[PDB]
Amino acid sequence: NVTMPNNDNFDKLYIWGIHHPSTNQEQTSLYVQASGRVTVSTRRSQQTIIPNIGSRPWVRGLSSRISIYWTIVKPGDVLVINSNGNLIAPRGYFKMRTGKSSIMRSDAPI
Amino acid sequence: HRILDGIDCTLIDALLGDPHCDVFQNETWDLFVERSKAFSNCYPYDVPDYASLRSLVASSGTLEFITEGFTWTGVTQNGGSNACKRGPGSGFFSRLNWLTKSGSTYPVLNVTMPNNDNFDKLYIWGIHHPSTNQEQTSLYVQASGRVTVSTRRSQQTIIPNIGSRPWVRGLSSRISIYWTIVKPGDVLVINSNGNLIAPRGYFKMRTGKSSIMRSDAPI
Amino acid sequence: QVQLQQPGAELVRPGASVKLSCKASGYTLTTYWMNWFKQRPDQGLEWIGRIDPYDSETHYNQKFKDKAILTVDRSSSTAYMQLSSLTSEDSAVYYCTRFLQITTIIYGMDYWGQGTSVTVSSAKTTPPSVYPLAPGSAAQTNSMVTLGCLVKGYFPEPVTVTWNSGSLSSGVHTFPAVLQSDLYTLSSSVTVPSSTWPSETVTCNVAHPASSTKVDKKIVPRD
Amino acid sequence: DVVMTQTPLSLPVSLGDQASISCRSSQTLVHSNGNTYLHWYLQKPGQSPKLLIYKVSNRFSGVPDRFSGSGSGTDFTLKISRVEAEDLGVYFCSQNTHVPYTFGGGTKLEIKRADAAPTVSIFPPSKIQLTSGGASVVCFLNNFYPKDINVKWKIDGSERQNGVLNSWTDQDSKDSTYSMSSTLTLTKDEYERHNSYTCEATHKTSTSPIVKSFNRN
Ligand SMILES: *[C@@H]1O[C@H](CO)[C@@H](O[C@@H]2O[C@H](CO)[C@@H](O[C@@H]3O[C@H](CO)[C@@H](O)[C@H](O)[C@@H]3O)[C@H](O)[C@H]2NC(C)=O)[C@H](O)[C@H]1NC(C)=O
Ligand SMILES: *[C@@H]1O[C@H](CO)[C@@H](O[C@@H]2O[C@H](CO)[C@@H](O[C@@H]3O[C@H](CO)[C@@H](O)[C@H](O)[C@@H]3O)[C@H](O)[C@H]2NC(C)=O)[C@H](O)[C@H]1NC(C)=O
Ligand SMILES: *[C@@H]1O[C@H](CO)[C@@H](O[C@H]2O[C@H](CO)[C@@H](O)[C@H](O)[C@H]2NC(C)=O)[C@H](O)[C@H]1NC(C)=O
Repeated sequence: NVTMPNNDNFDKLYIWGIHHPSTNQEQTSLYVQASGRVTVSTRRSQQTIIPNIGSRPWVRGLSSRISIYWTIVKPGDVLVINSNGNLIAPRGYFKMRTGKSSIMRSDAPI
Repeated sequence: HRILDGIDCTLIDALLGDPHCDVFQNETWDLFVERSKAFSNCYPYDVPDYASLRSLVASSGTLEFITEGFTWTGVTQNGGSNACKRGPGSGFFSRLNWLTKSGSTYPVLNVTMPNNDNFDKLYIWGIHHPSTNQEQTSLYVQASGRVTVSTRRSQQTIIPNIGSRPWVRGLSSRISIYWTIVKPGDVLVINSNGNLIAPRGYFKMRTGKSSIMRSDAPI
Repeated sequence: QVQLQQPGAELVRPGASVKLSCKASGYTLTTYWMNWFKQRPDQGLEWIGRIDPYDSETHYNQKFKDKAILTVDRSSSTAYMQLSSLTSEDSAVYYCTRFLQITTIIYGMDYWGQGTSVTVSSAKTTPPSVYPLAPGSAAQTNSMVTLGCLVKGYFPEPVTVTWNSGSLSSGVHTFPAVLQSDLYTLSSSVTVPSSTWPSETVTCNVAHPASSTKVDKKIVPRD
Repeated sequence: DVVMTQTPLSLPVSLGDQASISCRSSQTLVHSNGNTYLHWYLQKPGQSPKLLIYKVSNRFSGVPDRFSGSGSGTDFTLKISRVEAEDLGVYFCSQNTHVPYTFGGGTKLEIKRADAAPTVSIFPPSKIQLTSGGASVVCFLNNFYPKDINVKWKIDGSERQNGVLNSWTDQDSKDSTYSMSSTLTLTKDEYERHNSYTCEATHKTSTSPIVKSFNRN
């Protein structure tokens, strides 16, 4: 049950995730609780993600996955991560800038 | 055009019933004018799909509520909070009915409410999210809790989330608002075992030239 | 969440003028009108005038036409009111209000400022003399104890008598001050339950900001 | 200007009872738009007014269903069906309709409580004060009920007509009581020249005038 206050004068982008063990062995093994829930929020927003145990196709060895989510923290608001397992915690924030930027798909030489 | 000055209230808080917006009960407008500094002063809530709820009420152009004879068997009705103080005492949203466990058990509620009128009905309800399992079992004896609102056409099941949020008006729990429109001849059936933030009737829906605008401009 | 902040108290020498402020917050000043009122001690609530913060279109009660000057500084949401050549009669509590125009469902003033007290006097600012009050001859420490505190000879109002820095809140009666020779006298009386007096310290903290005086008088058992 | 005429001036009601204040305007308060802009404000002592009922009969935000207004054109009335302790205050009726906006003179509501007798207490001048050359004969006859109470200073059993500061507080917001403080202030010289002060309270509740004294020695 951590907290992280936006004391800067700019928006903050927070990238986090949730784990999905393919087996209950893995579940309790990694996160002792068998259950597990992630609840990320600010004074304005609230997000609760519940992991899903189950078998997926092998992808790079694994059969478990991670779901990515995000949260933008407006100045003066506070982030509060609250969980009992499966959390794939952040390490800080990415700065957000408004401007003329974008993205393009192309295999064209530069 | 009938312009309704929202004063310090957004449309939603006037819809739900935040104490300071009760001055807007049953109002009608052509154009609702929301002010940039309108604020909520009640139980901390959040609306999944706030945009569409706001759009559709704005477009309806009416806040006329019709109180219905919902009978809540063996639960404690009319819960309040000091977050939503209504006067010198604690209170809640004028159009929502907070149900808490009775005695020492929260029974699996299963009410029904038939649309026997010749018009669509808007039903505003919610779900509670205790920040602690103490609170959970304390309020709703079941530790679990699920809300399942439906009609012959639609079906909605909401599962509460226990957890810590930032303090907002004392609280660290929240309420999520949802809605259900009941077409004539269809029936509403609320079915839950805890955390329900029951309705008190429906709001009438009108199709017309109404809308909403954000502006701090004088009228 | 909507506030109208007024300065509480002002001492003005007669003949001069006072510019009162009323910092609106919680809403957008401009969006609604403002009304200033005057309450004489007798009770009477008088309308001084109105101002439309948007344009500054003011409208005065004919009676205050040549005295009150309504203006607003949109920059800082601060409305104002100037009263020139004040006299005894101008000593009153002045209120500013959010006058919700006829286009609202209410049309009247809903939020009032805390008021400001304008004392028109040529009397000097004197610090209070804070005299502790405790029982003596025949210890009256029986079923309960009434401890006093005499705040004497200060000017102008107000002072703030508070016991034990506010902690000892549940049993005090600060009495209204009374003018006598251009000096004010007031007393406060908390009542502690016998086993709570001599044991610890009952202190009355008075404050006369008008003179930057903050006194801490510990009521000692004269007993 | 329109004149708002309220009656009663003071209204003693008892917890549970039904208060009823009346307002009367010198000319209709019906607007050209047909709206009657008559309002009711409540000023608790030591506070700023609070909207209670707007446009004759609408409850402003917060006010409970036990408050009701009504009237037409000139005569309007406020009605508290069940009076609570907090309801203690002053009620004004004002009008927007015509410029200048006018207010009523107020109707001081007052709660009726079970009769009570003061808890007289007297304190002798502090050494601190008399060093300055002055004496404080302070008596706090507080927490009584019928505001009506009669105090008297005696000094050797004989006088009170000189130098008595008297301040009664507002009715409490719970006890529904009252409190007072009487201050006899004489010179240090005069004070040392007597023993016996006597704060004598004649409050119609007890069959024996509540009297308090102390000795100069
Ligand atoms: C549920 O069923 C799936 C589907 O058949 C099972 O996934 C399979 O798991 C095996 C490991 O036991 C995977 O084997 C690996 O194949 C790769 C690719 O050729 C090879 O490099 C490794 O040596 C290994 O043999 C297999 O790929 C994978 N199949 C698919 C389609 O993803 C899964 O294990 C079942 N889980 C349970 C709990 O029953
Ligand atoms: C999970 O962590 C959060 C984040 O730190 C905890 O919330 C904090 O709870 C305290 C009460 O213990 C709040 O204190 C209050 O602060 C206000 C504002 O200054 C003050 O008026 C009150 O006197 C009180 O001290 C605190 O504000 C709140 N922090 C945040 C950022 O919202 C939470 O309690 C933790 N929960 C669990 C179960 O561990
Ligand atoms: C909101 O509007 C309704 C609609 O008129 C008011 O309710 C009465 O209204 C209908 C007829 O006028 C009835 O169908 C309703 O059931 C009836 N409801 C109640 C509780 O009496 C309702 O009171 C209005 N609310 C407000 C605050 O004005």
